[PDB]
Amino acid sequence: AKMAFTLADRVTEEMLADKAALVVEVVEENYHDAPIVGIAVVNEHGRFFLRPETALADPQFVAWLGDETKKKSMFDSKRAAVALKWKGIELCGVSFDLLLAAYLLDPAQGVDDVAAAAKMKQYEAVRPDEAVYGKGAKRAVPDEPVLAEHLVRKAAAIWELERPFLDELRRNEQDRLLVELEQPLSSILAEMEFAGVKVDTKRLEQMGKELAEQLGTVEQRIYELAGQEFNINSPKQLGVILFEKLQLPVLKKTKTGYSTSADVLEKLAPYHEIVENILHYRQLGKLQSTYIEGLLKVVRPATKKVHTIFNQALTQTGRLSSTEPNLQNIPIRLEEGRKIRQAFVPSESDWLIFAADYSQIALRVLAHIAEDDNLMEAFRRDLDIHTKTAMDIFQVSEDEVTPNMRRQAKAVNFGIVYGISDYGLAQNLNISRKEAAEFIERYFESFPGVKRYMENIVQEAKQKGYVTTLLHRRRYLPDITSRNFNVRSFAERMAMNTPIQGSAADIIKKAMIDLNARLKEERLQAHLLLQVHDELILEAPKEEMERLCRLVPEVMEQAVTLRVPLKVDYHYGSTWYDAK
DNA sequence: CCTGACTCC
DNA sequence: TGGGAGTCAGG
Ligand SMILES: Nc1ccn([C@@H]2O[C@H](COP(=O)(O)OP(=O)(O)OP(=O)(O)O)[C@@H](O)[C@H]2O)c(=O)n1
Ligand SMILES: [Mn+2]
Repeated sequence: AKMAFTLADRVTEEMLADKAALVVEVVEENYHDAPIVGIAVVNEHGRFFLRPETALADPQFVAWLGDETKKKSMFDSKRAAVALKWKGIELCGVSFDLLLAAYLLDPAQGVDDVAAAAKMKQYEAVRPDEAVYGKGAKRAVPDEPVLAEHLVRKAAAIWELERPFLDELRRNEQDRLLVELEQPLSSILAEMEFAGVKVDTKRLEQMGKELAEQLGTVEQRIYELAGQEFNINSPKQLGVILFEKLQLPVLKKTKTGYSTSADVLEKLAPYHEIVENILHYRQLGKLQSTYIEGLLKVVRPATKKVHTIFNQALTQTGRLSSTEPNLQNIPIRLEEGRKIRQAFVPSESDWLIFAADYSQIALRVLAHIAEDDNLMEAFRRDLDIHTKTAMDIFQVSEDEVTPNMRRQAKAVNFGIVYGISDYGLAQNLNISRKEAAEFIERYFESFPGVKRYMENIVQEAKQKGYVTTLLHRRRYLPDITSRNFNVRSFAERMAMNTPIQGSAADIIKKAMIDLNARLKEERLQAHLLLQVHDELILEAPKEEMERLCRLVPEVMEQAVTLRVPLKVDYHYGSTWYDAK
């Protein structure tokens, strides 16, 4: 706890060295259009704090920020890059991101600030953010001297921690994963978040007004069927109605009371007309609260754009998550909800939305990894395995498969390969539990390689204490040797699933990097808007569609070469809804 | 603030 | 008693 630094009133030449740890501090969780409260720079010449009004209106500091040959080490550089974009400033030359480094070394640590990263190497000369800024309503930027010291201590930590973190990544064979995949991706996500997605608020509001009326009609029907008014959105009050007043069978309990999950209620549909109406009500209510109202709340009124934040250092598998708003869970399965997608439109006139999705990429990845002959065969003969399962499940022909049936058969394929039980399967399909068990048996017998892979991957996790993905991402599984059956089982199924979902995540990230480079090298105006796990969404002038119809799927397909091919479907249209 | 509901991959 | 996420209203 002893560290000298300069509290600078102006920018000097020595603050602009070609190598520096840089902190650009943004305290609000949502960094879009959020205040930069201070800057700190640490380099061979010393340690510096600058006020943002000083630094960010200085033409030399702005120049240095934007000079890719001036290298910066940071923590959460995407947060800084995006905040700086909202201030009209370009940040380049980020060569090390401690957040992403810590994330690759162990995603379970939940590293979310520099102090937490520091603890991984027993570096303790830096405070946690929460201790400096406080919590909830008490959250505040502290007095300049305290803030200055905090930002400089963070910068010093990044400075000292870079080499030890790189060394450990290197020992793990994850240095290139960080430097050639996650760090370049961070810059691409920053562009996408800043660009935002344009929303047709006129249409969304009209939808919302019509939905409110429809919701009211269903709400009354429900009260009529119940013989009484009650809060449908309280599973507690609903439970009394269904299971006490109406005396319907109790199929499941939670720790707080009776279950009213969709799975359960669907099973009660033959007992009383009220259950179907409740399900419908809860769907419509979620549309209203989340995809109409919640979405309008986050629309930037002046531009009509929404700006998601893609969390790149959160999930345990290597996936992204999307927040405020989550643009990776916009409805599609039911037509009622799918219409929400009509409100997502191109950011200018005569542009179009272009959507491309990998076909069954998880399962191709698994065919490659397991080297299963049959499954590989199905993808080398390139069939549609989900539809095939559907033909089997509903004892119907190819042309006889309805989009809902395939979706049910897709969940069954995913279920079985990832360790669903006979109980779980029998429930989902309403067959005898013996039938369910026989079906799983027939399944693994039809794909013995997948069978062997899943047995082997579990024993490997027991022995090493972690599993890996195709590009060397890691997940530690300390619970896999637990004496407790449930605990051990959950860990075992993580060993079965994480390597595949995580590998699929590795591949699409690589494709995003490849695609962006091809787009920029052709000076196309087309740019990425969103990633939805196995899908990439772009917008571009209508004139560019032809080029995109070739380039996007080709780049995606070539991102990696597996034993089986990768296949991508694509569509475009005037709205996200129409890109189908 | 947690639980359980709905949404997606 | 398949895996990974976020947001919401209610309590
Ligand atoms: N119930 C589900 C749905 C999806 N996924 C994961 O998310 C991936 C992509 O989702 P999805 O597009 O629905 O799977 P696809 O096989 O590609 O089906 P489709 O071609 O119809 O889009 C899956 O491969 C799987 O790894 C999952 O684990 N469980
Ligand atoms: Mn898909």
